[PDB]
Amino acid sequence: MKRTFQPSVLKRNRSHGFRARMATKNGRQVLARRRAKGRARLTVSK
Amino acid sequence: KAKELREKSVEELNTELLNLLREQFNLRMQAASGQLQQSHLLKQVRRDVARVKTLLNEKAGA
Amino acid sequence: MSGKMTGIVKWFNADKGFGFITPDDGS
Amino acid sequence: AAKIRRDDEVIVLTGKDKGKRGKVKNVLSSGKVIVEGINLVKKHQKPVPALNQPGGIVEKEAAIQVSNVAIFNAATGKADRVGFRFEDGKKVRFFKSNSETIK
Amino acid sequence: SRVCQVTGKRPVTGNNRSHALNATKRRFLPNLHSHRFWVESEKRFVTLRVSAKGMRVIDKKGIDTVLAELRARGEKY
Amino acid sequence: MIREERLLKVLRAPHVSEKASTAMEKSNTIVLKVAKDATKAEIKAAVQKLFEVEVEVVNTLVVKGKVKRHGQRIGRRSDWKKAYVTLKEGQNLD
RNA sequence: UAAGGUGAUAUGAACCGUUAUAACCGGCGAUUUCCGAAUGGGGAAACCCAGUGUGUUUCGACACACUAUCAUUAACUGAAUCCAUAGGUUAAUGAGGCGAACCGGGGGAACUGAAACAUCUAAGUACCCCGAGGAAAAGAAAUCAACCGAGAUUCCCCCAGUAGCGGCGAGCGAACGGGGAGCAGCCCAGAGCCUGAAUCAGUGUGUGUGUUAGUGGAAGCGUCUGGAAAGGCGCGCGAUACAGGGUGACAGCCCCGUACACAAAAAUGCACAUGCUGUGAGCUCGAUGAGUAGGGCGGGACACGUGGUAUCCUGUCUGAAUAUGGGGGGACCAUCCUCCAAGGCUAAAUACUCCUGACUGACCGAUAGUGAACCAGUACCGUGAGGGAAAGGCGAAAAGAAC
RNA sequence: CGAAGGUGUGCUGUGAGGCAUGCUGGAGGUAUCAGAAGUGCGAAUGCUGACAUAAGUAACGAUAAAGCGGGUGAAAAGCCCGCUCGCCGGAAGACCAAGGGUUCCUGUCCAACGUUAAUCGGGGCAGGGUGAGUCGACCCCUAAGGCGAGGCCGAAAGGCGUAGUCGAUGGGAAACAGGUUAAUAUUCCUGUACUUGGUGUUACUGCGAAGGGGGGACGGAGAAGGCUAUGUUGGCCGGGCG
RNA sequence: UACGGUGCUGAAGCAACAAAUGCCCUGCUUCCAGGAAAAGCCUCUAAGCAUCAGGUAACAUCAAAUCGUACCCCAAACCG
Ligand SMILES: [Mg+2]
Ligand SMILES: [Mg+2]
Ligand SMILES: [Mg+2]
Ligand SMILES: [Mg+2]
Ligand SMILES: [Mg+2]
Ligand SMILES: [Mg+2]
Ligand SMILES: [Mg+2]
Ligand SMILES: [Mg+2]
Ligand SMILES: [Mg+2]
Ligand SMILES: [Mg+2]
Ligand SMILES: [Mg+2]
Ligand SMILES: [Mg+2]
Ligand SMILES: [Mg+2]
Ligand SMILES: [Mg+2]
Ligand SMILES: [Mg+2]
Ligand SMILES: [Mg+2]
Ligand SMILES: [Mg+2]
Ligand SMILES: [Mg+2]
Ligand SMILES: [Mg+2]
Ligand SMILES: [Mg+2]
Ligand SMILES: [Mg+2]
Ligand SMILES: [Mg+2]
Ligand SMILES: [Mg+2]
Ligand SMILES: [Mg+2]
Ligand SMILES: [Mg+2]
Ligand SMILES: [Mg+2]
Ligand SMILES: [Mg+2]
Ligand SMILES: [Mg+2]
Ligand SMILES: [Mg+2]
Ligand SMILES: [Mg+2]
Ligand SMILES: [Mg+2]
Ligand SMILES: [Mg+2]
Ligand SMILES: [Mg+2]
Ligand SMILES: [Mg+2]
Ligand SMILES: [Mg+2]
Ligand SMILES: [Mg+2]
Ligand SMILES: [Mg+2]
Ligand SMILES: [Mg+2]
Ligand SMILES: [Mg+2]
Ligand SMILES: [Mg+2]
Ligand SMILES: [Mg+2]
Ligand SMILES: [Mg+2]
Ligand SMILES: [Mg+2]
Ligand SMILES: [Mg+2]
Ligand SMILES: [Mg+2]
Ligand SMILES: [Mg+2]
Ligand SMILES: [Mg+2]
Ligand SMILES: [Mg+2]
Ligand SMILES: [Mg+2]
Ligand SMILES: [Mg+2]
Ligand SMILES: [Mg+2]
Ligand SMILES: [Mg+2]
Ligand SMILES: [Mg+2]
Ligand SMILES: [Mg+2]
Ligand SMILES: [Mg+2]
Ligand SMILES: [Mg+2]
Ligand SMILES: [Mg+2]
Ligand SMILES: [Mg+2]
Ligand SMILES: [Mg+2]
Ligand SMILES: [Mg+2]
Ligand SMILES: [Mg+2]
Ligand SMILES: [Mg+2]
Ligand SMILES: [Mg+2]
Repeated sequence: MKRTFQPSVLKRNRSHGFRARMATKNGRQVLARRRAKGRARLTVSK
Repeated sequence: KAKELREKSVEELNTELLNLLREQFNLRMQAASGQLQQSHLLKQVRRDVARVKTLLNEKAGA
Repeated sequence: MSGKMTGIVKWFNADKGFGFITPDDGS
Repeated sequence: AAKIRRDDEVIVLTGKDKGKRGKVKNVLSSGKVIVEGINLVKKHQKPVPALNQPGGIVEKEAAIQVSNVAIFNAATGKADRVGFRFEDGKKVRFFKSNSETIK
Repeated sequence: SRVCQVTGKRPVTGNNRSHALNATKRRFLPNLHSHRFWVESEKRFVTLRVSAKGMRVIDKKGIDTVLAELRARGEKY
Repeated sequence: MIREERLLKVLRAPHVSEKASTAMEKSNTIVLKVAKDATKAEIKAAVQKLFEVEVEVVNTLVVKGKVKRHGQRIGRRSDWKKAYVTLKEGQNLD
């Protein structure tokens, strides 16, 4: 069957990437939460 | 050797730095092959290059 | 592996079960 | 500011060699010394073709705690604790007994 | 923004209270209007989004005093 | 003119290989491990100066580092850059 | 400061050093790739593409600097349009972003409780947003009191679960006054006179006290058991040091320390003192914060849910007197008392702990305690936000088993 | 001269319990009298870990199919070589994009993985391997759309959007054949080409844009005609005479 | 000949027919539902430049960087 994850790096980075997070206010709050939790991989972005 | 090198000119320090870098190249190719059996010379050279760049930043712009 | 056990529990229940298998409304 | 140093002759206070004497060969950073000829163990040395070792039961010296040794005072023939004083503006060691400077 | 440039009036929040005293949040907006004021000194018109209270204030203090206050406040006009 | 200090930091090591020995004996081409930011012109100037030999052309490629496991802990080696330096005919190098 | 070192797993190699530029520690410095506020333009973060200028060139081209936006200021320029203005351009200074809690403010729930529920409660809570500081805020009476008087603000204990509020239900809940911590008052709405006079700020210097490396630092032997003594049995000694930890079993006298005594080239904090810079001090005569107070309507805050409801705020419409005047004293009037709004500033006591140091625990001791004693916000899961583990101990010493 | 803990035994108390001791263990334990509690577990379709049961049962993943000889090896139904057989063949062949990210090749190993064995492997370990002026990207251009100086609006955050600037899935210069590596090739080599920028001479002389125009530049269906790829037959050459 | 390979040499290398869903064809015919943009490219001049700059023409010379390129890709390597 066709499953729900059909990957595309371009769409992955445009949707969930670093600059998409840094663009908006709420996306910047996400990176503050992940730095506070101490995430190694802060985003998708390689 | 900072005391010895302080009593030198800018052009003399640039000459020494260029001779150090040629020695560093010849050591790096020698250790690339199995010829180099004195591994400490790479460290001695890397420090002496740092001393020359340091004294150059002291004499110039300071 | 209890992490491969995490899979086990996390989604051998998230498989969700299909359902009762007798078309019976005891109605 | 170390009391027991490298070339010092010490006596052994505790252990299976309580009373023996020897020279320090090297002091270790872990607070241990290797005294020449005392704490002997028999290591089963594995042969190496490189390095040309046939491999056998080599008897060699093990480290020991500095607390377990003391500097032998050859004058008294005993162990003395070590103090520090300044002579000529230079920190020297001396025996706590007889206040004599360790040389 | 519903802000009088002169008085600094601003939409405040309150309640609609019903007969049964049912409270719903509402807003109280100022009566803002854009008006061209003839400044005789600069010999020109200046448009201000101003409430009617502010128009009574300009009619009382004078427009030169008010534009002095807006410059001392640091507000463009 | 590329500065001599950069030209001294460009070349890292020769790369020994069966393909390198073949290219050295047939096409008269040496194979070098170079600095990663080094370009072809920087390489051609370095070989033409530090080895005193005439370079015809330089072909480059980037080597991706392998993923290794020291014990059970994962790790990744560094990406490095490789240069096929074609010498002119008659020129020789150790 | 030093006789030993070249961080760890983790040996080894090749070396350095031993009386002082080995190493190590601290202070001041230097370098400080790329992304990221990211700031030369762009961008799917760690990438792409430039411009101008100054230099070099073996003419192939190299190197360096600058170039964001906004605010404010200054200069120059400059439309419709004559002047002008808008606009443009340069330059200078500043900001921008992150961050635990505390703080002030703008907005602002519901579950729930009421044994249902709508007023009410939860609750101005959670949450979102803005801004600041080491604290903030408030603050020097248009206050309380009661005909006696007190004398800014903030915090604590009482008053008091009282008075009251309230589908007078559930529930909410003061104040006056008293005891304490801490205490500090000032300026402009304006002229003069005397002139630099108080105080504050900055910047130097000097002194003191810290901090950022450190130094010295007491006094035990014998014997028995035992693998090993620090234990037992004898006999001594120290103590302004019997805090603690380690050492082959439980050590005041083995080691590190501790008590105590000191120590800083350099940087820096806090005090004083003083120099310089700026700042004005005091006296007299005045003046005394208008679309404001108050009012009408609608809301909100005060313990006070519009009630008989004072007082405070204001979205809207209005609208005074102004020292012979006005406000308040819980509807309201009269008398009396008290205070002077519509401009500001202000320490302390108070709140908190991302972080550092010391110490403590009738706190835990590996299914506990942080999620995490261990390479844990990891592995892993999820598109993503996000979720989120398990897993400690040979022995005194690897002497980690040659053959 | 052997603590706690573990395992037995004996004794004892009305009970919760207590005492002594053997073995293990190899370093802590604690009377009494008071004090404080994370103070007593069999159940909560309780939580975590371990071990059972069914049970050496079902199954071992397309009914495309295997057989033999030889080799290696401790060992061969499964590996290698070989002869046969069978299966796909508009695919079960070949080339790519997306995506993955070293799975590629060579050597060596067989503990684990592989639904069996394994000498094998996309498995473990070590080493090696990806070569471009013409391919693609980058780059010039824009679409939908996004961002958006100023700006307009809005309690705040922020929303929209001008100039602009991003954004391909589309437009825009140019390389072919043969050979070769264990593994790369339109990238290396041989041969033969091509394109765009530069500087520099020589002749000639209207150059110039952020502007104007042209072009780029565009639909569906249908009908044939001309061709080629390619195939068949003949010829030709080499071999054969069963 | 390491039996894997490597080296040398090398014949013929034509014709007819059939023939695409590929090419001419971004064509032609026809229909209505009426079928992207911008740059490169060509050209025109504007201010400007006036014999300088620039332009095309030939020739010569130099440069063409950087990144990807292994391997699977209807699959045991992608999503399950
Ligand atoms: Mg409500
Ligand atoms: Mg080439
Ligand atoms: Mg390439
Ligand atoms: Mg080391
Ligand atoms: Mg940018
Ligand atoms: Mg930038
Ligand atoms: Mg751009
Ligand atoms: Mg409710
Ligand atoms: Mg209820
Ligand atoms: Mg304040
Ligand atoms: Mg009085
Ligand atoms: Mg000391
Ligand atoms: Mg001592
Ligand atoms: Mg000891
Ligand atoms: Mg023990
Ligand atoms: Mg007043
Ligand atoms: Mg009023
Ligand atoms: Mg009233
Ligand atoms: Mg009202
Ligand atoms: Mg009013
Ligand atoms: Mg009033
Ligand atoms: Mg009254
Ligand atoms: Mg006041
Ligand atoms: Mg735990
Ligand atoms: Mg345990
Ligand atoms: Mg993931
Ligand atoms: Mg026993
Ligand atoms: Mg216990
Ligand atoms: Mg027991
Ligand atoms: Mg026991
Ligand atoms: Mg006790
Ligand atoms: Mg319990
Ligand atoms: Mg139980
Ligand atoms: Mg029960
Ligand atoms: Mg149970
Ligand atoms: Mg069974
Ligand atoms: Mg059965
Ligand atoms: Mg059966
Ligand atoms: Mg069966
Ligand atoms: Mg099968
Ligand atoms: Mg067989
Ligand atoms: Mg088979
Ligand atoms: Mg076969
Ligand atoms: Mg078939
Ligand atoms: Mg692998
Ligand atoms: Mg393979
Ligand atoms: Mg292999
Ligand atoms: Mg086997
Ligand atoms: Mg198996
Ligand atoms: Mg493999
Ligand atoms: Mg392009
Ligand atoms: Mg657009
Ligand atoms: Mg927009
Ligand atoms: Mg804007
Ligand atoms: Mg673009
Ligand atoms: Mg495209
Ligand atoms: Mg291949
Ligand atoms: Mg055009
Ligand atoms: Mg069409
Ligand atoms: Mg043909
Ligand atoms: Mg026949
Ligand atoms: Mg390929
Ligand atoms: Mg296939």
